[PDB]
Amino acid sequence: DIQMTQSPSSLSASVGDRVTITCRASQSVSSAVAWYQQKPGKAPKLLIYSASSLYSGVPSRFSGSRSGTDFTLTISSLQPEDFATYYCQQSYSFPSTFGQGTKVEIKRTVAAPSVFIFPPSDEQLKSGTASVVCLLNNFYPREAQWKVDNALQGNSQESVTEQDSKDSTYSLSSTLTLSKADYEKHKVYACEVTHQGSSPVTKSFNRGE
Amino acid sequence: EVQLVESGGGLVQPGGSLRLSCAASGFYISYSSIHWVRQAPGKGLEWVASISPYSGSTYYADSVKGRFTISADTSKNTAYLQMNSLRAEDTAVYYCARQGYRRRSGRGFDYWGQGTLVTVSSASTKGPSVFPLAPSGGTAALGCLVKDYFPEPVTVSWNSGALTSGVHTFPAVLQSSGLYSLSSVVTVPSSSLGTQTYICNVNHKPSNTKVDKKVEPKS
RNA sequence: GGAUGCGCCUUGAAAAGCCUGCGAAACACGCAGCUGGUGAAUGACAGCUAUGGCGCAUCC
Ligand SMILES: [Mg+2]
Ligand SMILES: [Mg+2]
Repeated sequence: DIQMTQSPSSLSASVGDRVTITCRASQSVSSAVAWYQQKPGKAPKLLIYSASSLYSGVPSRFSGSRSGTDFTLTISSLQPEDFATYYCQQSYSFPSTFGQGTKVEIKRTVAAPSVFIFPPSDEQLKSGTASVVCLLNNFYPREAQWKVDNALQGNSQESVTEQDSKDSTYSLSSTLTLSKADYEKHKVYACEVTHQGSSPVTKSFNRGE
Repeated sequence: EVQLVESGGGLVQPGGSLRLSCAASGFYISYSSIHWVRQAPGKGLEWVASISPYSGSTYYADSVKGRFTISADTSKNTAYLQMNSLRAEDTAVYYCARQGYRRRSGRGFDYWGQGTLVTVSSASTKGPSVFPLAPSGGTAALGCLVKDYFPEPVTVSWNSGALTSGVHTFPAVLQSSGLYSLSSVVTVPSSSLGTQTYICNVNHKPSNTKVDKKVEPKS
């Protein structure tokens, strides 16, 4: 069984940059190595075959190189259309195996999130449950607590979007879940957000409206 | 010109079975190796199985040997993956792929199907409950909460697809309860809250559900 | 599809085995000739033909 260890796992860069991705086979694979590009929700596309040959129709910015058991994919200068996840693959022996991927993201300037808070709808309230949602809109980079009367941390789950195609920012939601009992028992619902943008901003409502 | 169109995905209980199909166009499968590749949600590509031309020799990943069988009906120009005694970790988008012609692309996989989603879970097909996210600088946010549906996927639009700018639909996350939940939001001029109606359209094809929900300021 | 021309490919290595090129071809199956080189078991080839396959151009 042959392993393909791919680095880096992630990378932020800008248009015009040279990007290099490496993949190291644990045993000889004799340049039976291919590289693929995959955008979110889409099938992978072949870029390089036989370690160093350009697949018919992909731009010449893409190149591949082998040094023994070390394989390198190079993009000469990044274009906006080149941000995506890339994968190496060995097909010397069965089973075939893939590298774990490199996510190429676009670098941009820091941007603080705009925060919003939403109370549970009445239709959900009469249902039995009450969920409170906090939105972090159009921020960068990705890194980013609930208080119901200064009670740190029901539990909550967050979801985050991929980089916006237009302005390269992220958005994030955190949804807090309680029973209808515990919803109608404490005064203020506050979402406090901490980011690389100034001082911990907090947003809140109290069920009286 | 060359195309692979997969079908046969869906929801199955652990221990169950499922047959995926891969319909080829623009070439004859008998002259190529056909592969199946897997991508668990948020995870990398994992090779699953392949079948060789002329001999019909088949090959399988360790994770899968003895449970999956790859085959092909040349008269239908279609390859198949029979998946038996399924496990939760078999949940993934399953891709068909053609190994290209040796002289033209070596052993690279030059054409891929669109992918079909297979989810292995005890939970049962359930439509979602869609709840307004009421609004209230000069722009306002509002949205729709899409809770407790199974399995993936659900699609969300706004005003029958007429509202696009500023929309963010977050990826579904699996709550402890074993069902999915996801919010879709949009930012709009607050000045337009009294004069423009905002409805989110939520389609869940697994349950054949289609919902329209108007989002309004609350009194 | 037929006529004409071009480009790439149509393997090297021999008994077996192993490795490599090719045939729509990782396994199984199949792969012409001559010269020179090489082989006290060694891929190590170079040149020129033959045959066929694909592609391009051009005529019907
Ligand atoms: Mg010869
Ligand atoms: Mg020769």
